[PDB]
Amino acid sequence: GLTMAEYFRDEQGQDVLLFIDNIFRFTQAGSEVSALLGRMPSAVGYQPTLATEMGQLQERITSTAKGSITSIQAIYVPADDYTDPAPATTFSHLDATTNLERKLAEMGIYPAVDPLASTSRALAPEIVGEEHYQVARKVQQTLQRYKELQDIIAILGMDELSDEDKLVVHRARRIQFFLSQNFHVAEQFTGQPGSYVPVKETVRGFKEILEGKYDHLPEDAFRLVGRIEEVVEKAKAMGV
Amino acid sequence: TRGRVIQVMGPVVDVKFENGHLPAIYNALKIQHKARNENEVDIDLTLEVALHLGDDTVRTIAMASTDGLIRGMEVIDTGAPISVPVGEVTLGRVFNVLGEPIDLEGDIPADARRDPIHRPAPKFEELATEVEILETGIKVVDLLAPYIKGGKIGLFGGAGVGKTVLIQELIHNIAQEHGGISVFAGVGERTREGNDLYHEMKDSGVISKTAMVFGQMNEPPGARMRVALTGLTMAEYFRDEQGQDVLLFIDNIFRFTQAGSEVSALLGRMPSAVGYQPTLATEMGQLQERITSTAKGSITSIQAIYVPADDYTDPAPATTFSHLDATTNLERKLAEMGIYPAVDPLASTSRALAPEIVGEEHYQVARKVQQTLQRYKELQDIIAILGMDELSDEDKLVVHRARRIQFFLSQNFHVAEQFTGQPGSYVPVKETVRGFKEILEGKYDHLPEDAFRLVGRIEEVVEKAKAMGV
Amino acid sequence: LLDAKASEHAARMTAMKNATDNANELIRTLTLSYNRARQAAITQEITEIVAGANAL
Amino acid sequence: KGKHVLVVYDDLSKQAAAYRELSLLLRRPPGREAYPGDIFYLHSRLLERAAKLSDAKGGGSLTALPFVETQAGDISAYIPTNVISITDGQIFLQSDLFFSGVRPAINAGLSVSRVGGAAQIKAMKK
Amino acid sequence: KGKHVLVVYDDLSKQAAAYRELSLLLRRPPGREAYPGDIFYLHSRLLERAAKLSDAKGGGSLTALPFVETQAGDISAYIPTNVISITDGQIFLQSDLFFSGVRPAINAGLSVSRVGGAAQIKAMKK
Repeated sequence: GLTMAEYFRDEQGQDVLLFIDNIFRFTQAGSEVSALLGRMPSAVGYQPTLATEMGQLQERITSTAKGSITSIQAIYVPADDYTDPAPATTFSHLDATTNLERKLAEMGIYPAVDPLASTSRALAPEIVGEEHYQVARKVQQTLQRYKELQDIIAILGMDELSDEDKLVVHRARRIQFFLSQNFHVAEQFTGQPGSYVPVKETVRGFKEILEGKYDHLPEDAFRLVGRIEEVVEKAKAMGV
Repeated sequence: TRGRVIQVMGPVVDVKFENGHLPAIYNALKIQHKARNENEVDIDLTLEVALHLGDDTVRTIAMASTDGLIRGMEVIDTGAPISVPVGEVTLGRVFNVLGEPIDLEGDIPADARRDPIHRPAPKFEELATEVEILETGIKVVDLLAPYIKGGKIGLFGGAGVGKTVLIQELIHNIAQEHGGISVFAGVGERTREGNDLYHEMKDSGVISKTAMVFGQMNEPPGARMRVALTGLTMAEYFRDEQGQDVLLFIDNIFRFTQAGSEVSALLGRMPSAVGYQPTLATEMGQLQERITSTAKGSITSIQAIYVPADDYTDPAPATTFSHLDATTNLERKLAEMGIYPAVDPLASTSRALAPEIVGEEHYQVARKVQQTLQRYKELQDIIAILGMDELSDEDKLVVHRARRIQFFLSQNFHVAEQFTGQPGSYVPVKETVRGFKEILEGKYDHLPEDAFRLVGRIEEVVEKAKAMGV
Repeated sequence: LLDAKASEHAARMTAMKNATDNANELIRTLTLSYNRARQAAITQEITEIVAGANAL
Repeated sequence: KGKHVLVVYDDLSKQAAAYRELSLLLRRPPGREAYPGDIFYLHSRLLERAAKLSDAKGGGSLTALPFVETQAGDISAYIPTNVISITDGQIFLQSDLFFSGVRPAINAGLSVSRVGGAAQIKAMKK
Repeated sequence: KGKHVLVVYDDLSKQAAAYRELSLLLRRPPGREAYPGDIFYLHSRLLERAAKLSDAKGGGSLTALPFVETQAGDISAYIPTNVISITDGQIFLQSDLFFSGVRPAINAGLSVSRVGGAAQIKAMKK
């Protein structure tokens, strides 16, 4: 696939967009084959040459002066272990990463992306914007502070918290529920058409939520709603 | 009767000799070569025999770098193990593993007597039949963790607490009171720390009573192995001939086992549970069993132990802990408060703190001091949060006396005179016991708190208070 | 006032009992992962030892 | 020659992994976690070359700042434990402090400088 | 000969370690924690020779008090488990109680004696 893709951007300078279904099976097949070649096993039974074999393939997908290539890859995590050598050694080749969590998936939140683990190189004040940067930093700070109180909440309940902590939890729940979205593909299983949300619209919605404008609405109205304006109509349909 | 080089596999070299002339185990070998042309490098190495193979082949361990070796070179057999000069010449000098001087003060004449590195342990009949206590002159050690004559002491602590100062004052006190000799050996430690310690000793003037051997981290494991044995064979001469009392300092014993674990992999031995060598216990015992007290003299050792990742179930700490008799712990919290030598009164324990050895009065005084300190420690959070108020009339007296005891636990050293002008003092066990008993009784409840800082004897507190205008 | 004091005491007792129940619930969920890690350590170490021994 | 040099190493774990791969390909017996037995020697040889010369040697100096990457904040791993016991101090960075608005997320409670005090001016010391 | 004998073993873990060292040096296949496959047999063969003879044999008796040393207070290790699976009971000593000052520091919550009750006088039993 890579040698098919390279020709276009090498001989015509045209933009190429590439997909890879699952890159972990390549290393898995390499580990399966290396056993019979006479090499000694590695720490977790992998091949001794795991790093260089992956590096040779990864270093071949780059954008040059003749043309640009954009690629999206899916990586499998065995037994939900993020410290496995194969997932661990591929983190140094990417620019933006998104992580999915079974704990978030079980709660009914889709697409269940971890908001704290995901990172990107483009999140800079001079690239995205001051307002976007401030909103993202504030959201991350509130999410972290909410996360820090789980041990006390699980045992002593919400009664012992102060006034600030109650408001922090109140807004964190709304933010977490609002982070969900409905897709076009899932229409064939639920009948909901789906939505497309612009960056300015979502930034304005998150800023309004952080400002405390919608503290009187129930939290169930923020699930799979799309734009901010639909939250009000969902709430009034529910009866608030 | 000369050998040839066959295999070079890093720190391991294989040599083949003529039939019927194989060297004995632990013998030393020399390699000397000069470049025949422009494609060769001069070589000077030392080897020791480790194993005997089948077809007249001997496997050795290198004492330095093996770069530049060529198959087919010539090897010379010395016929004896490594020998190290001993006597009064070694005083105030620095030596390497092989015994060659490092400093620029000259060379030792070749007619001086030398002794082999390896030696069997003393027999059962030559040991003492009773336990004796070595007096040091430090109040905390003499009261809460006594040192026995011939035992092993483990020391715990990081940097910036005063370990070098404590070592210097111990050496000074021992040399002044018992007329002993101190030997220092550094195994696999930082060269900067070694140089700083050497310069501090030069400044203090204690170097005239000490001999130093340095094998550091940059040395190969073969060189790192033999430093402790070289120090021990240097120290044993004074006990065997002069019948004195000798101090032996070992910088780190963990590296001694780590080097052996590194070496044993290339010799063809099967791995152990945690990858160590199978002969760890025997190797540790053959070294530790040579530090004993006999009818002629005595040797006692202070060893610093480093525990990796604070895991006490590791095989090397587990094996090393079986030989200790007492422990001393240094506290950064006590160091910051201004109390020296900042020895933890509660963490440090000793085997000799028994009524059958130290005496009923000493045992009772130590037990009472420990009890009151432990009781005082529990009120820290309550005091810090709710203030000194709301406390009962008993806890207030407890914290009143605990401060006095803690401040009286400090002392001033001889080696600290050069920075403060205070001569220092040497406090006997009877005097410190009587002073602590009087303090516990409470004859000095009206004295100011600051009068108990860096005084020494109990009677100096009254003079300091009078000088303060009380 | 007396009635209020009695109600306060009862509420405090109930809250403390609930807290004890929650902690007792959490303990066993911790112990399960304890056992799993205990098995994993041994299954790693024995394989490492055997692989090291087989090299010679 | 009497100059002053600063050296920065980007990663030592990758070098250790490459050395392990080479040793395994050369058919040498493995240790724990398939690592060779002389990784401590390999690191100490490199890290022992930084020093300050005396006046008789010209007075030159050299300093190094090696980097080590941990997995899931595990500080008790084999390579980190081996490296820590060689240098003169550590600096810790925590994502918990990073996400709370504190950047750089230097943990002042765990950071240790074993040479500090003598490496500061009087104004900062006071 | 019809007499009563008491035998005390100071340590069995050191003997087990020595046997492991010998077996490893003799190139025998290792097992868990590099121990050979017959350590349980080695211990049982020694510990099964203590008994109370009958009237026909002479009526002699022999008793043993083996010792085992643990690290950091764990009792889940291979040798302690093997010895516990053979003996008829154990006596626990508490490091914290010894540090407090109690001699002996016997823990009564874990000690047990299977033969107990039938080996006491009537007064003590009552």
